[PDB]
Amino acid sequence: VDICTAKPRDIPMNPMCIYNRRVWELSKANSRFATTFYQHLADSKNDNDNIFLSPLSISTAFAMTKLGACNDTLQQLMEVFKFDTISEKTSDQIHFFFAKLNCRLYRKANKSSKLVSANRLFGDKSLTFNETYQDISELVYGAKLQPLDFKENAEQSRAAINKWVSNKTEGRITDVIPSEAINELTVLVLVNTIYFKGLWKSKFSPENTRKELFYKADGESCSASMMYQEGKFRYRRVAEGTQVLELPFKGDDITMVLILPKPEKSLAKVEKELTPEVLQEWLDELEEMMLVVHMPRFRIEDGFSLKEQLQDMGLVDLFSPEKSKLPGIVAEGRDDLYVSDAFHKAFLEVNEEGSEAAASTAVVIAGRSLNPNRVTFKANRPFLVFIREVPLNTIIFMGRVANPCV
Amino acid sequence: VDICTAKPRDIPMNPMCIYRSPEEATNRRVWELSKANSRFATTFYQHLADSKNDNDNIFLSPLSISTAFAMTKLGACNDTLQQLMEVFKFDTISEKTSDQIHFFFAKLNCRLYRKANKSSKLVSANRLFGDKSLTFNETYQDISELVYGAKLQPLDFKENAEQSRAAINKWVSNKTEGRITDVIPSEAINELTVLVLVNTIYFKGLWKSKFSPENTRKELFYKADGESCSASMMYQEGKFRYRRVAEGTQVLELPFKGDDITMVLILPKPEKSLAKVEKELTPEVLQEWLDELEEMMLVVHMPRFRIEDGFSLKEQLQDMGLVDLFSPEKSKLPGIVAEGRDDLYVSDAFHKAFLEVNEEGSASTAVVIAGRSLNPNRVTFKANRPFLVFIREVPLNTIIFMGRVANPCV
Amino acid sequence: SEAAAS
Ligand SMILES: CC(=O)N[C@@H]1[C@@H](O)[C@H](O)[C@@H](CO)O[C@@H]1O
Ligand SMILES: CC(=O)N[C@@H]1[C@@H](O)[C@H](O)[C@@H](CO)O[C@@H]1O
Ligand SMILES: CC(=O)N[C@@H]1[C@@H](O)[C@H](O)[C@@H](CO)O[C@@H]1O
Ligand SMILES: CC(=O)N[C@@H]1[C@@H](O)[C@H](O)[C@@H](CO)O[C@@H]1O
Ligand SMILES: CC(=O)N[C@@H]1[C@@H](O)[C@H](O)[C@@H](CO)O[C@@H]1O
Ligand SMILES: CC(=O)N[C@@H]1[C@@H](O)[C@H](O)[C@@H](CO)O[C@H]1O
Ligand SMILES: CC(=O)N[C@@H]1[C@@H](O)[C@H](O)[C@@H](CO)O[C@H]1O
Repeated sequence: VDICTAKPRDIPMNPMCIYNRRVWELSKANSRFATTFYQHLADSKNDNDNIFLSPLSISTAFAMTKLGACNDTLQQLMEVFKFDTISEKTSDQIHFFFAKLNCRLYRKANKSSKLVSANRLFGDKSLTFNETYQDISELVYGAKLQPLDFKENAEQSRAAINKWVSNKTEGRITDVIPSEAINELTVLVLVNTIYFKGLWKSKFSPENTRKELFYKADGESCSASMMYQEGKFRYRRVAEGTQVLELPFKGDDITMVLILPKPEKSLAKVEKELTPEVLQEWLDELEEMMLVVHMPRFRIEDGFSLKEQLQDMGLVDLFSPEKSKLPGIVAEGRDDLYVSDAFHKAFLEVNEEGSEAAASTAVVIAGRSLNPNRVTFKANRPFLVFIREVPLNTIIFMGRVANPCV
Repeated sequence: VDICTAKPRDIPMNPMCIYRSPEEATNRRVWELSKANSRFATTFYQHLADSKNDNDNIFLSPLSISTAFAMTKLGACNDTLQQLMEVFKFDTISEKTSDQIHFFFAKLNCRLYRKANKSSKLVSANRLFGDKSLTFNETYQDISELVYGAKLQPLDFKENAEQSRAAINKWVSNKTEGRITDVIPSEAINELTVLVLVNTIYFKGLWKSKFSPENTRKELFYKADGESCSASMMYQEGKFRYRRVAEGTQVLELPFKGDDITMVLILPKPEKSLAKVEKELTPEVLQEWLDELEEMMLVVHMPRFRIEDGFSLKEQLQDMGLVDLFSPEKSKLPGIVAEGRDDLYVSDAFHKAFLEVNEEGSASTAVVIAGRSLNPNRVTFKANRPFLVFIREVPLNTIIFMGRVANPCV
Repeated sequence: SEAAAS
């Protein structure tokens, strides 16, 4: 069986609990989550810091988790990630469309650019995991269940996962999981990974690239490689002088969208009004135009916990050792599961040839909730970035590039 | 025998008369003639500006003018020949004979109108319009063509002066993409007219560093009469060769695509009047300045504008020492017309120039600079008051056009 | 810029 080909019947979805044109609605759903989550994540940061992440990655990991969710935990999930808006009736049908969307995203003949995904589960070597849950995850998400000794070797295990994530991200996403995040009590770790690399449909020439002092808000300046190029691009300066520039990759199915507010204007004002529709708006008012493009040759890495923002967004049960409800995962062994924490880590690199972005999400069951990590470095004059799949209307990566000095 | 690759021995000048002037990695001589033409430009520009009101815009092409009279000098003799040599500073090329200036001018011209695989357009066209009835000196005809590419088109000034006038006018128009029309005033040119010498220059280039139309905005421009007016201000930030000179005067160089040609702007501080700077603008001073420019990050404020100027060169030149050439009694141009008529003199000399500056040149573009944070203490250049403008061919150190923007308003 | 003269 190949979910990509099958109909919403050739798949014996047996979720314990419950609560085409649909695919689209799902993408809408994901985008809704994205902007919202971005905004929250935005607050937990300095307006002048870098921010990068794959919303899709997160939406995937938590969808995967939901296969074993139940009661409120299940409902909250559905709503928090807006799946509850997909014209359906069963929390179990959503998964079918997600599989489809993933099919269309990573399974194409053309392949002018590389866009792959890889999901995996890591359960304690001594527990018996419910078979249907195990089978569904491997079918709907290509997520096989790998055994790991959490009870006697939490560390070996963590290092294990981080490395598996490393292999799926060409070594770009390494330490997705913080140090003391996994312990003897850890029951399972759900993981998603996404990897991208596309060639600019119009590369930049290195000769045109020049160094240029970049001024850090509070501080001095650091060297920066600014690229230069002239050509036709779908562009548009909108309200308040904000610019929306679209950079297509070979094939045109995946583009990078830049958003920069007028000089002296603050980006924070834009972020508070960011929405799927708002974004769609700009995406429409774009027109082919001859413009000169100055853009830094850079790369940014970002990592963080998602529990905080997610709780604020509505996900409460799942993280509560008391209220969490994930019966469908473990059949016999150690139940009364809850998510200790959830981590994400993304990477973006841009140059003359094109762009390279990678990300990963890891949800941890019954582990230790490591205190929110952090790595600051205020910069200045940031701009928003987006790498989306146009046909599918999917925001694969998004973020705020603030420091071009890398 | 291509003159552009020819040795002086390959181009016999055999001029009617001769005069002996008294006392990097390019051509030593074209470098010198370049210095020459510039000494004339500044001196002549000073004179010209002094005779003009401070709120008047000014534009002309010293190169065109130097080229015209250099063409005339070919048949000049005695005191007319000297005065020409002296006035147009050619005599300032130590111990060089009046006829060498022409081989040099030949070399200078080759470099300037290279026509190579370039992006900016710089064209020149010289032509002699003589009366079909007259018989011009062969050598004069020959050399005028070999060194300046000027052809001798016969016209009927005796009978159809007016028809002949339109012919000239129409030709200049064509050579100047129609920007320069009725070069010649109806009044001039008549049956008595025997020769009309004409030199045209035409340049069009794109900014090597674009000004986004999207940023062009109205701003007040402050005239020299203490008043203000609304002008279109172009805006952009970037690296340009710049330099803050004496008494806060700001010098800026905006290059065109190709890098061979630039536009230099001289902007005095609001306190100081441009008239002061013009009176001090010495050839050696303008040299020092140009050589001192250094790459830098600055905010550029510069108005769009079109300038059309036209004037007689006669008076100005006379004041500068060119008299015989205009005297029916003192003129000496034996080398031009053959057989009698020897006492030919220049009845008049006119110059008409055009200038248009803006984004694009040739409403459709935009610029997007992502991830840029310039120094909050960066230097700015706001051209909202009169300033000087030059359009030079750097490698050759030649001033093709110069002028003054005393009022870009509308 | 577009300039011409004669
Ligand atoms: C007995 C057994 O192991 N089967 C159960 C079934 O009773 C239950 O209704 C279903 C949930 O829909 O999960 C399993 O299939
Ligand atoms: C509110 C609650 O926890 N009880 C119900 C339980 O009776 C029912 O069998 C199950 C099926 O989805 O849903 C809930 O778990
Ligand atoms: C093995 C176990 O714990 N029993 C239940 C039972 O309903 C069925 O086996 C499955 C179907 O969802 O869910 C759980 O596994
Ligand atoms: C100007 C010119 O063509 N040179 C000759 C000159 O050599 C010769 O001596 C003279 C008559 O003797 O006729 C010409 O002037
Ligand atoms: C003032 C004048 O006309 N006489 C001399 C003439 O005798 C001499 O041969 C010639 C040479 O350049 O110069 C002058 O023309
Ligand atoms: C055609 C004519 O009049 N002959 C003269 C000739 O005597 C003189 O040597 C030469 C040098 O310029 O110029 C010619 O015009
Ligand atoms: C390109 C253009 O429009 N300029 C024309 C040119 O095509 C024509 O060859 C010439 C007459 O020969 O007249 C110019 O004005």
